[PDB]
Amino acid sequence: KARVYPFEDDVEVSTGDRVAPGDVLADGGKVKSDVYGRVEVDLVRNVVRVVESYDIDARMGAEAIQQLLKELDLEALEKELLEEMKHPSRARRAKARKRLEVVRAFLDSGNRPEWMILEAVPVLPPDLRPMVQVDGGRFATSDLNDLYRRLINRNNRLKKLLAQGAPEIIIRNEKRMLQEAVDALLDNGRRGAPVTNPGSDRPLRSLTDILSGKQGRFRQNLLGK
Amino acid sequence: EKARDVKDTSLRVPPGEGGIVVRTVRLRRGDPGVELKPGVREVVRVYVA
Amino acid sequence: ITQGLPRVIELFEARRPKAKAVISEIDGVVRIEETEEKLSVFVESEGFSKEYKLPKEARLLVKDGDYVEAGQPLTRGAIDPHQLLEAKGPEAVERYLVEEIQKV
Amino acid sequence: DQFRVGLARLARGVRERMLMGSEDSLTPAKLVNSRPLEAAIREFFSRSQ
Amino acid sequence: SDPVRQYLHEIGQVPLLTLEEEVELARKVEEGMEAIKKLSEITGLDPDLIREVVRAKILGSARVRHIPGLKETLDPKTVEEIDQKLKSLPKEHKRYLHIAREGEAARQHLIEANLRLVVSIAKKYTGRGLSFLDLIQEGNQGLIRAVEKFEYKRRFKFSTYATWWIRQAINRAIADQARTIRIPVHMVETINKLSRTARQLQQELGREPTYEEIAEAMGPGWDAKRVEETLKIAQEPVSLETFYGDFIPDEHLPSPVDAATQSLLSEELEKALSKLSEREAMVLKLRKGLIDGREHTLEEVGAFFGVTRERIRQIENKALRKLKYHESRTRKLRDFLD
Amino acid sequence: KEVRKVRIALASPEKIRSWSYGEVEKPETINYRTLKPERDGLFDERIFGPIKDYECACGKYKRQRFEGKVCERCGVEVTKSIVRRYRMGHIELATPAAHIWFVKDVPSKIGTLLDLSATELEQVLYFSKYIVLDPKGAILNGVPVEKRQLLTDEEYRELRYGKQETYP
Amino acid sequence: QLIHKDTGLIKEDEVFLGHIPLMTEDGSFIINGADRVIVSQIHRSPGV
Amino acid sequence: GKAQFGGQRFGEMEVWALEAYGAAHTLQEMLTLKSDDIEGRNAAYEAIIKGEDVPEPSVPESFRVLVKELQALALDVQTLDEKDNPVDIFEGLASK
DNA sequence: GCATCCGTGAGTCGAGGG
DNA sequence: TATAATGGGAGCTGTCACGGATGC
RNA sequence: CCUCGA
Ligand SMILES: [Mg+2]
Ligand SMILES: [Zn+2]
Repeated sequence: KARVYPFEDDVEVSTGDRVAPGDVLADGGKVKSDVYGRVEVDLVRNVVRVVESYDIDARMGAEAIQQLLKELDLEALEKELLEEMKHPSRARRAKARKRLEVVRAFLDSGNRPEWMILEAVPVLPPDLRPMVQVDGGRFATSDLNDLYRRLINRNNRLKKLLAQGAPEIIIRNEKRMLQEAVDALLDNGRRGAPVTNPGSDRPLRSLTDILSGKQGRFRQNLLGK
Repeated sequence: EKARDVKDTSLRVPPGEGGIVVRTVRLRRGDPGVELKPGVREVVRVYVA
Repeated sequence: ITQGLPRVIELFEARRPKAKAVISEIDGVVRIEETEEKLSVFVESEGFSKEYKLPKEARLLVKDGDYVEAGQPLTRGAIDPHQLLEAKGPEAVERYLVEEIQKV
Repeated sequence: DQFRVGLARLARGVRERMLMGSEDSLTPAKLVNSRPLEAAIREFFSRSQ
Repeated sequence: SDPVRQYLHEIGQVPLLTLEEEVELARKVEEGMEAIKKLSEITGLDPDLIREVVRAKILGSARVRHIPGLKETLDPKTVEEIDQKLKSLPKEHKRYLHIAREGEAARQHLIEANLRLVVSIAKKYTGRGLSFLDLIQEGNQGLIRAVEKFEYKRRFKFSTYATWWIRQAINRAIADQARTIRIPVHMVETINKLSRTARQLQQELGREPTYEEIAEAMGPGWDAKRVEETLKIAQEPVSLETFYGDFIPDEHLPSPVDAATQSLLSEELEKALSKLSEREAMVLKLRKGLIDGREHTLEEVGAFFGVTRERIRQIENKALRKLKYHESRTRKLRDFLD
Repeated sequence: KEVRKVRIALASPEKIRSWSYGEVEKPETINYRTLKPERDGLFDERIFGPIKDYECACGKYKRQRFEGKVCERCGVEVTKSIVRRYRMGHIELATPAAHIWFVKDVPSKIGTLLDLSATELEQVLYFSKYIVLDPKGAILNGVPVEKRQLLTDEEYRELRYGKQETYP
Repeated sequence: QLIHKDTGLIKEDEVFLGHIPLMTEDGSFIINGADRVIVSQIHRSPGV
Repeated sequence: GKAQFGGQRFGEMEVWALEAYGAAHTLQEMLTLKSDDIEGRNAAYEAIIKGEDVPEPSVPESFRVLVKELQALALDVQTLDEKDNPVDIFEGLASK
């Protein structure tokens, strides 16, 4: 589904370029674009082909969600939900209250919603995830190091895949693996099958596990010692 | 007095235990029939009745 | 009906009991309406009317033509503390919880 | 049962070896790695409930 | 839900290449790289910067980042300036720009069309320390290398040449990422050769081999001691949460007894130094490095007190002598020598 | 000063980077021979702190006279080793990632703020569907694309790169 | 025995699969020098 | 554990006992000077061998561990004073 | 309004054996 | 560095009570 | 994890 535009002279757009109706294609401005689309310059057929396509910004993942969260103007949304709170329907007032509670929490706290997405992942001090020589001279180490190493390998492979101009599918796969790495680091098992070390069915112990439960930090070392 | 190169890591009787020594086993690297986990030179087991 | 630790836990957690009594939302007089195959109890005020449809084998605490308080039990069983709170108010529920726990 | 599981792993490795490697020269010994079966028996006897 | 199922579906979207489509895309890639070299010849620009600008415009403004090797930061302004310098050339010099653009697009579609082969090869390397998807992505890296290096004129299929690089990348990833304590490639290869040797020896002996048997089977240069040290270096750590770490004391932080013992040692050394003159106590403290943390030379302490190094050495000697006398007398500092 | 309150709040990427003493660029722990920490790895003394009291990694400064001084040769601060319990590091992400607490704790705070359902937020975050930020006047099935629309993969391909087919 | 369907070639060998722990006279085992017991398990029988 | 020359666990319920008795100092002692307040426990042992009364406890080390693990969760946990101005339980050793 | 799937809890202290 | 090779594989499930989203 | 003790 495309539109052909033959050219007799030097062309002003190359392959891949995105273009709108009424743009300069070839012959010094003579033959122009009718339709919205993307340009294939056929040098064999000597025709500038324009395949119908838009310049849509449609993204995936935490990058997209972070943008949509940066965009949010809180006070406006608060006003909208207040206008919603006057609705006769009880369920609409219920949903508006549930949302407005979050909105006003962010408002009064001075927190930015976008911070619920991570750019710089923190890293725990090493002594809290030790690498120690046990009695017999062998080595023993916390699970957090294996989770962090997973994260760093995937992050670095992503950086290199980007620098080397990888196709879309490959970058999508790498970004998905990266999200799941951060997932398993922060709260392993929460989404998807829990990450395990090789040759064992034992879930690695993430930060959430360190904090909560009867064996967690609070009940095991803070409310009792 | 010069500080010695090595220090005392000997195996002592834990608090609240003791008795009569009735057996000693000694395994050494480089000795017949004896191969230990990598890095250990020798193993010594003392039995206390 | 429940005894022991399950009843105490049921009370301290403010759970709606499995076999729960049915209580009157308002005052009024009791008019019993029993078909051979179906049963209902009506609390009739001077200007208002409340209809409670309950399974036929439920035991009534209630004679025909008696004056029942708001939140008074009609059927036997445990009382839903939240229905009691909505009907009769806080002091009543404080009373009910303390006494029901102490029974055990 | 644990023997059966270790054998299943040994057979997965056997097929994985049958796809790789020289198709003309293969013995039973070149095909079979016993280690997973050993592991299954070792875990059943050391760490089973 | 399940990420490998998702990836296999996304891969099953792009259809497989026929001989003609494959050869065409590979040809376009070759001629586009040649066109980039020609654009470097004409423009005097950097071939890598030209390649990055052509690539940038092909993919979109969605991805333009800083490439490590480039001397210039790659941002939409510089790529616009460079693309306008590349659009301002004569028709026969503007031909190579279109060739390069087509080459980039062909390269993209070639990788995407061959992504199933990486899965079919990586499925064989599971259980080696890396997740299925990690093996897949490292194989995709190798596939990218193979696309950039492939030569269609040799008439070989692309699967043949790509398999070599895909295996190379998967194996490099295993050898570089599997161990929590990282080990160099050659050392990993030596360890795996050791393992195969030991396994063959146990298969023929009906028992696990000794260090000496492995060394003999390993050839010259290998003795029992070297087999032992190699296995010792290849030992991998174990989990603290097996918990297993709750039996592990802290040798680093000084115990309360040790802290109090050093406290009483400092206090008793000062008690003993007080029985000297302030100058000889100060000479000892400077020579032992107590005052500023380090020990001064005799010339520094002597210039500090304004005296000859022989004199300050004699003052230190007599101070040490009076200390030895007081200590032999009161026997106070004896216990602290262990 | 005496502790009176304890506050807890979300941490901004800038705040996180302010905690950090260095970025962990390599998934390396310690060296297989020296057993010492690797450069730019998870245990590096250049970031987290000295392993021995008042002694840099290479040994050029071994005493408390140097306090706060950063050795120029090995890049290790001369200070107490206790700091390896305290100093944070960080990892800089090629692409941002969602903190799963604010995703999977129902009802999702992120999903509540953006009026996105659990399913939709999952589909965007784990790369099953596109969310549109600007339609640039796109059209799907005759309806113009509205912002925050949920596009499948076929839809996004048909709109962004056009429709086509090949027949044998 | 290894059998190629096409070649018809047949190569057979006695391969060593490792060791199986032996039960002692009294019904116990010795695993890594320590005597151990395998406890019977009760469970729901297969069936309909 | 007896083999590790271990200490007895003073769990949540023992804490409840001490709270019920109102023995604030006994309990604070259990929580700081006797377990994981490092400066506190060293100073206490030295005080007792010197015949001195025990020094006032300070922050238990596992609370600092909790704070650092919450920072690892990308949550900022601030000890404040009554003027709502931060207090440094790490004594500057974790700030650049 | 009422069924249904998901997540999260379910005593302590010991000892040993690992 | 070149024969060609193109979508995984493990999978037993005897609790229960709570809030909350999801549907009819 | 298990078994054991209160
Ligand atoms: Mg030899
Ligand atoms: Zn140094």
